[PDB]
Amino acid sequence: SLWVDKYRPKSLNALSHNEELTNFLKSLSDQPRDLPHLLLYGPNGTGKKTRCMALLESIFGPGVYRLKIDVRQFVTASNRKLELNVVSSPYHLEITPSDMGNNDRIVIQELLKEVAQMEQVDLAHRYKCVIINEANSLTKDAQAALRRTMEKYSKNIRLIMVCDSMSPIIAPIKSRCLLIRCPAPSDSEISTILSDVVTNERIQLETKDILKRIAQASNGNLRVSLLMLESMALNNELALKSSSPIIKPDWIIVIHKLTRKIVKERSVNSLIECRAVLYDLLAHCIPANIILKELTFSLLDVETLNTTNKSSIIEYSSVFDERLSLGNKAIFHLEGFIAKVMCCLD
Amino acid sequence: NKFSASTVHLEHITTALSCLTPFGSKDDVLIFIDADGLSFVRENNHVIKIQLLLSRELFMSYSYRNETEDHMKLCVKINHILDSVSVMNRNDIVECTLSYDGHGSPFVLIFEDSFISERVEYSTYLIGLELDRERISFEAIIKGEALHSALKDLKEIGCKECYVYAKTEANDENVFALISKSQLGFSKIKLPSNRSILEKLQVFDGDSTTVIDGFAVIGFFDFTSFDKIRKSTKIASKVLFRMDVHGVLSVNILSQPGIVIEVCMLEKESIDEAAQTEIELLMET
Amino acid sequence: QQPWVEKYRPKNLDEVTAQDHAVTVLKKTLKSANLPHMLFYGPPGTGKTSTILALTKELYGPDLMKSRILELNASDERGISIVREKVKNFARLTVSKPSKHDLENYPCPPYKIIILDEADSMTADAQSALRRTMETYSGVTRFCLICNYVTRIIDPLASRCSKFRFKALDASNAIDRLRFISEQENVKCDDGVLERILDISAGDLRRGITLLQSASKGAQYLGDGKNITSTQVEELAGVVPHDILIEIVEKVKSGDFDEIKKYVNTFMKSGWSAASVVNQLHEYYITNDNFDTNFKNQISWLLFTTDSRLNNGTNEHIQLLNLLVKISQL
Amino acid sequence: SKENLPWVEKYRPETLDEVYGQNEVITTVRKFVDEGKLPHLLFYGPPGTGKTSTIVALAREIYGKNYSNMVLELNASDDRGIDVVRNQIKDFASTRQIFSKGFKLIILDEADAMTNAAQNALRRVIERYTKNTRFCVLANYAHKLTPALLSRCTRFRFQPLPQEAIERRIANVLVHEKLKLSPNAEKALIELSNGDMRRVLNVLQSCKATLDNPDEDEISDDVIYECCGAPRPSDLKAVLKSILEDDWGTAHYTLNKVRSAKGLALIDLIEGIVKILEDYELQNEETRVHLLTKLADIEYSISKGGNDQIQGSAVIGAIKASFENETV
Amino acid sequence: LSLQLPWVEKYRPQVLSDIVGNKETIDRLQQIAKDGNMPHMIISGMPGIGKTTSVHCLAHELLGRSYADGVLELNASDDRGIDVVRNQIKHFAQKKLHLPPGKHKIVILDEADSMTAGAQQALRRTMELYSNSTRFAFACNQSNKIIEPLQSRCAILRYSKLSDEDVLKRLLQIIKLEDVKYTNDGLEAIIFTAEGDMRQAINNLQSTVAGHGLVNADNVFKIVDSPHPLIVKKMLLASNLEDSIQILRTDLWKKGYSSIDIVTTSFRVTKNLAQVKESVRLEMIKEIGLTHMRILEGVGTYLQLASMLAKIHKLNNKA
Amino acid sequence: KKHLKFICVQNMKMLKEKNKWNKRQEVIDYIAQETGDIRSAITTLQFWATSSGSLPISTRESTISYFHAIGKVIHGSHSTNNDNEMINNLFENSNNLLSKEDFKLGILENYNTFNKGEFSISDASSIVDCLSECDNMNGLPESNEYGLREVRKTFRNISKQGHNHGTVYFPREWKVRKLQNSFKVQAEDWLNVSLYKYNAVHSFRNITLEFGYYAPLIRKCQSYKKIDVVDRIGGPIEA
DNA sequence: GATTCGTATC
Ligand SMILES: Nc1ncnc2c1ncn2[C@@H]1O[C@H](COP(=O)(O)OP(=O)(O)OP(O)(O)=S)[C@@H](O)[C@H]1O
Ligand SMILES: Nc1ncnc2c1ncn2[C@@H]1O[C@H](COP(=O)(O)OP(=O)(O)OP(O)(O)=S)[C@@H](O)[C@H]1O
Ligand SMILES: Nc1ncnc2c1ncn2[C@@H]1O[C@H](COP(=O)(O)OP(=O)(O)OP(O)(O)=S)[C@@H](O)[C@H]1O
Ligand SMILES: Nc1ncnc2c1ncn2[C@@H]1O[C@H](COP(=O)(O)OP(=O)(O)O)[C@@H](O)[C@H]1O
Ligand SMILES: [Mg+2]
Ligand SMILES: [Mg+2]
Ligand SMILES: [Mg+2]
Repeated sequence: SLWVDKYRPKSLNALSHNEELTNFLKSLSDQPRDLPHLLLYGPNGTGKKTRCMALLESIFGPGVYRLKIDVRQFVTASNRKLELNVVSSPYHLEITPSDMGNNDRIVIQELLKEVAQMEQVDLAHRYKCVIINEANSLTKDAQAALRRTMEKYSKNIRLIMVCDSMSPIIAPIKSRCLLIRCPAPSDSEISTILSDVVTNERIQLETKDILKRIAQASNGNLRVSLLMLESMALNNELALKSSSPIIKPDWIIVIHKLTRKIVKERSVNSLIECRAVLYDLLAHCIPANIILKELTFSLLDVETLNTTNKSSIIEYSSVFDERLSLGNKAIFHLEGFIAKVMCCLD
Repeated sequence: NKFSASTVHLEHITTALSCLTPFGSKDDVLIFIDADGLSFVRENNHVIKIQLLLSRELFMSYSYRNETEDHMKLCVKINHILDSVSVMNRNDIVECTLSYDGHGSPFVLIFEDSFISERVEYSTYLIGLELDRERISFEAIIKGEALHSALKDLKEIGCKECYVYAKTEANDENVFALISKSQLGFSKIKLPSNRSILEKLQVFDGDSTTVIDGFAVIGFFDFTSFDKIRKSTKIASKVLFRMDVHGVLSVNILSQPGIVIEVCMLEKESIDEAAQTEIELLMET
Repeated sequence: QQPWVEKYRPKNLDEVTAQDHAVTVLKKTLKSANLPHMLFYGPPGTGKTSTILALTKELYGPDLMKSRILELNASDERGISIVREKVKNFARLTVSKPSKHDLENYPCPPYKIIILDEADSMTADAQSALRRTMETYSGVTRFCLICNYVTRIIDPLASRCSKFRFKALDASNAIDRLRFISEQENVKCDDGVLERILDISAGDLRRGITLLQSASKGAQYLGDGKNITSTQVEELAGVVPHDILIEIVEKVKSGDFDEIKKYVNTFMKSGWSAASVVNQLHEYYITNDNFDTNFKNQISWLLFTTDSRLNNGTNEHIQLLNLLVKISQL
Repeated sequence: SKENLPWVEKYRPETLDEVYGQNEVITTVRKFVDEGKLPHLLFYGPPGTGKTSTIVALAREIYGKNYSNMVLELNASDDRGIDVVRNQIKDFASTRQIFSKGFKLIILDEADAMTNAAQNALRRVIERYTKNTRFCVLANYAHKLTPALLSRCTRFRFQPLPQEAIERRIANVLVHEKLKLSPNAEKALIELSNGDMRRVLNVLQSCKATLDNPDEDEISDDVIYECCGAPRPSDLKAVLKSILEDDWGTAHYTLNKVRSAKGLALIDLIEGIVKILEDYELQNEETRVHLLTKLADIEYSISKGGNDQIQGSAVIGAIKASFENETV
Repeated sequence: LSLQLPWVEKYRPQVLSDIVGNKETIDRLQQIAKDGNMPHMIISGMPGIGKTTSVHCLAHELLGRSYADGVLELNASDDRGIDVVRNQIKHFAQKKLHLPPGKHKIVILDEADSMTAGAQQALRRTMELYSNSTRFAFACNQSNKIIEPLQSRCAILRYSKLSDEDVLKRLLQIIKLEDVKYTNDGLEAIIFTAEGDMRQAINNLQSTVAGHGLVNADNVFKIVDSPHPLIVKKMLLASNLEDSIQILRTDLWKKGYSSIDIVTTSFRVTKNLAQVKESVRLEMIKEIGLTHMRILEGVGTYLQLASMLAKIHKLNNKA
Repeated sequence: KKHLKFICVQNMKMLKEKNKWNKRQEVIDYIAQETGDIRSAITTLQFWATSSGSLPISTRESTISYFHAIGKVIHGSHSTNNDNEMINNLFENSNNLLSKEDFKLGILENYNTFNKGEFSISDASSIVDCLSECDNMNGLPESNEYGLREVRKTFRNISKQGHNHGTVYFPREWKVRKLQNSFKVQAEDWLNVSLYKYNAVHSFRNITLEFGYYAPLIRKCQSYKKIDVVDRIGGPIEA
């Protein structure tokens, strides 16, 4: 197993990076009966899902981690077959409605209204939680069913949905949930976690600075930092030195190369080459929102650009991110952003 | 109970409710209730109306313990009844009891097999084509089997539109024919003058008093509407025709007190009357 | 037992607070029998579902209710076909008879109510279908449409339905209800709290009740037996501390792009909500006496644009950085 | 049981003499009835202006008793696809008339909800069976009607109700319900109606419900605004004066205080300020462009929801900024 | 309640000599009537300019006493699926009917623009197999909706919009045959509001006669409304913003016109609008599209329309 | 032209009878230029010959192809110096082709074929900006009209003589969709392997971001020091 | 509609 999963804290006492959030979770889990609906929001990779699973273990005891996966079939208006995977353990349910596209409304209706009405009497009645990963990916139609589903059937079901940047979450849903903020760990805590991992894994470490380098390069991403740690562990024969290169994902390198090309050569042919690169990126299912975000924040790291160019770049990035939110085809807005940048740089 | 009626011959209710089947299969059926009996009136497109009556002597028990209103009117969905009364008979008394407890109460249909009582309650919903009896253009009395065969042939052919011929003669050579207009075109289906099939055919000249000979009566009917009477003719013994001047065709079916069926039909406007001349010339030829 | 929002939901029209206009009209309708077609609209958590459920109960009682009410919400299909068949069939239905107990104890008006909650999620085709169904059966059936955005209701339906706007529940409106809930659940609050709760929860009593419940759970888990302070309330309500906001303002004041970029990177690593920090920046800048009218006009438009862009489910980091950079050049 | 109905479908006109406002349409249709010739009508106008009432009253006047079997009425609540038009409408307008004689009527309420295929089929039914059947097409949006369908129909436009028609209907309702109404309340009701009678009847019903004793107490403009939840004209004038003249802090404070005094919405204030400013004589012309564009953007954003304080300060800033060109 | 045919159908021409407008096309149709060698033809144009009447008059003048079983008029109101086409059309074309020497059967297909494509392919087969005995006459509003394989076999006749002189002449004929009192300005107003439509002109004249009697400008304009596309064009071309706003308000908003109708008419007017630069025209189209989106999402107030006019004036006034 | 001349020289008597033989050549040239349909040309010629008046010669209108419409939008149309009327006729006659997302994709893919990409970057930015704005109108007719008009105006203001244009191509979007489908299949396989082998549930976004690169790297290092999925998800990236 | 290459003809 990966080091992200091998050393996942299985208890509320095993979480050792936020503490105050752990105290709040313990306050919530002291009396599970009056548990409200929760909304965990924070940067990607901080550990929100681990906190949800730790809270569930605190409430329902060990056994929430025995996940059974089954495929359940759906039917749309046009009568096509859709197969959603429902990672189901006892005492709780996991659903990723974003596995289907705009067709997640039928899931949020059928699958969730099925369990909301179905009680859990076995003379004693318990409430079974339901976890909704990536609550942002719901299409404002699943959320509209969600709000009344959880308002009226609160006696039998509890909703714990995880997300980052909960702005695309509608006001009725946000008003119906307890907002739990999960901040990202500081570099010291990431380095401490990596130190514990390497100690339990018998990796030879030259100096502790190469863990602070991993923490800084991951930008507060525990999973990303642990994956980097395992990568350089298995690419250096389990002996890491300060000469060991900081390794970054291929698409990040491609975006940085695209930034270099955009800054260097600014012509229509350069625009066409950038379009080819963007199409290659989209062929790897990298969402266009994060493509634009990484492109913007790599173009703002170039030192040859003055303040006027950077301000223009950030303004165009905001405009075209709003356009991308309301759009249907990503390539139009990505190409428009790149063209505007290449027209403003010169 | 405001109205209660029990019977053991559920075959009457089955055949009766099948007599409304040629009409809308998914719609509402209007039911009158009165001491004389209850009737199932159905209407389609404001152009045709069936009216099937079950008299009080049909039921072994018929109470109508109400006096505030002469009749009780309730409207229910037809296929709720059709889906529910699919009991496959039994063999068990299978006694059927019809109940109604005034406004705001469901129409109840109780079926008892001497142990099992599958009681079904039907939700009631929120709530014309009569010929003027003083004026009848023609009146014919035919046997049921001949008419059933005529409609069966007319359906075999398709018959996009149909015509009715009625011309009595001085020598009592009464002629009654069903002229169609289909893929083949004009097909003349004339019923015989024999008293075995046609027992009476009088064609009037208005006011339904003067028996005038040598003149013909033409009725241009849409065949989709004329087909609604076909299933009723299957159980009929004698079928009575009565067409007025306002273009209303009334069919008087009685399966001999048995059941009585009242089918009233509105007749097409006959945009072009050249076809009328064509039909009469086809007849005299 | 239950979350305080569902535990303290109003059961009768007397418990519904601060919406006196609609509630008096409905209470007067109780003794009459000419209830119109109602359009309930207002901000989230203002007491619309509570009002309709309380009225329906007061009308029919627990028994007749199951037979004289049809509720459709966004969790069930409400297409054009469904509106044309199921709603029309229920409107066509005759009024079920009351019992003796219902006739004596409850008013039992001679009609049925169709409640269409989350009506803003219905397409214009379904509402066009509903037009004549509402009209031609107005003597046997009453329609209630509940939504947050009236503009999603087509003009014909808005004309047919009587409009009942639900006001936002500020501190003054809902302070008594929050005090009632706090006292009955034995909540020890410092003075100033229960007003900060309603100021943070702008026009939302559900959010205020959940905030109070979470603060109570924390203060009970502590076991320390001390009151709840405003600082705790702001902490678990997602409000950015004043010191972080002051640092943001001071880094904006020295309009260096790289400093602002680095600070925004760390701040968005801290996991805050961009809408909340944008709101706090609005309060700080628009209420400050250190800025002139021109700066305030420009900052108001910039904040409006940023809020509108954030409402579209955009990237919080990019929007916040662009807003702060624009402020730095004002 | 007409006392068990909402005021809107309790004062629905039963005769053509009770349809106020549309003098010309009513006179022309009465002349059509008297002369015995009725063309294929098309009633078009805003909602709640008297289209369905007029057509039903006209059909009742033409067929006093045969109305059940002489008029086929269809609306958006009934399926009206290609098959319905082909079968039901054609078979109704293809058969001879009931009783002695006449022409059959086919009323199509809300015909803009019909598909183009249904209208294309309907056009030849209209042109072919016109000898004994006449059509009435009721529509709020004429762009959803095929140009051929508009061609083969006689167009009658229902204007929004003028002041006099609403005043007469209000007087009738007040006499019927033994209600009183102050002249200022009458003006407030006229302005909030915006040419709709359903709005007037709904507001009046809510005003009767608001009153403690509707047999003695009158209805003033205060009751009108309290029940309908709208800003008083004085409040709108005060907010606009604070925005235009006073500084930023006091303008924001005045806006918030006025809003919180009666729980007013910002969209109502926006519409009131726009109505007030439309009478303003601007001298820079760019003052109007900026006002209209900015306020339309703010209204759209409000319609999508969001931060109320941000939107209110945006309104104040948009107004003050635009009026900077006025002095230029 | 009584018996009186409307003037539109009471005065529908029965002979080709009574049809006004496209003189060359009607003369050609008369030639076809006299010689009798009618080709497959497609008739297209605006509504109400004498397309159906021309087809039916040609059929009557070509078939005479054999019209009863010589034409097969199928229309949109009738079912015209692939099976209907196959069965009915094939059986009609296979019907051997003796006609005059230079005569053929005629298959009138009115509203052929609303026919399914597979039915058009079946029509292709029938057209190319039974052409020696029967001929096809398509009546349509736009010839694009008829597939190219069918237009290949037809002689395309395009009916132009009726000129004011032809409609005036037909109006005068109907007037001097119905005995209505009129004024020259009244007939001018009827012509102006008809906008090249004969059916609309007849309907408006009959409405004015029924409602007020004498047909002058005042009665016509008090019963009929000036074409709102012209008002939309007037408001879009206004010099200053105040005049455009006033026109919009007092001529479209107070008159009871839907905002969606105003926006759609504005788009249609902008598409066909000279004396404006291409950049200005496309900018106006963009602003109209944005306002149309706002109307479609529910924000259909007068403020949105005023803002659209303000943006249009910004773009066209260099403001 | 040759075949219409043959039909005329076989109908000289009638053609000479109606004195139309002194005009037949110009009408034959006009018919030949108007259509590329032999049957329609002969039908129109027969209609003109058998007639006795000044009827205009009208032939069936032939549809405009995909690349034909793209070229008409980019480079304009000969004999029509009015962009407005050309775009109007393009929309009336070929609205089925113009009202699609594929047409905007084709414009985006082929606007760089004007003078082999040798034009100002400001014009390209304007074109792509207008296309992105049109993408925010959800298939309204105004969106397509505005986009095509803006593209045509932009290319008209920069068009001069001496231009050597390229060759247009169909958009590669379907290739990207097939690649995304292959990625979805590979990610589903990796997730399936990633549960029964070791209990772990990972979201698809993480698979696209990190687990599509780092997990295959780990498995390849494990492969070298030795799990079904050893190669990178979606294949390697290039440039 | 554009480019390129190849024909055919005048
Ligand atoms: N006026 C009020 N009086 C009392 N409780 C209220 C009031 N308004 C809201 N609440 C409380 O708010 C919670 C939910 O309010 P609801 O009225 O059911 O929801 P809502 O107003 O429909 O908001 P939506 O559905 O998201 S638009 C319940 O706990 C209610 O007790
Ligand atoms: N001219 C009028 N005179 C009197 N009451 C009117 C008039 N117009 C409307 N009303 C009132 O408005 C109510 C509903 O208006 P209707 O005319 O039935 O609806 P409508 O005019 O068809 O508008 P739409 O298009 O159907 S939303 C009626 O019951 C009357 O009370
Ligand atoms: N040129 C004309 N001369 C005389 N009457 C005409 C003329 N054009 C139309 N009409 C009148 O218009 C009515 C019939 O018009 P039609 O020819 O049926 O319309 P159309 O041209 O078929 O348009 P569409 O596409 O069928 S709506 C009759 O009342 C005719 O008198
Ligand atoms: N307190 C902690 N101690 C050790 N590891 C942690 C802690 N919190 C999170 N992690 C690690 O972070 C990894 C990814 O976190 P995850 O829960 O996936 O974040 P998210 O919920 O944002 O997806 C997990 O594999 C887990 O092992
Ligand atoms: Mg609700
Ligand atoms: Mg209506
Ligand atoms: Mg026609």
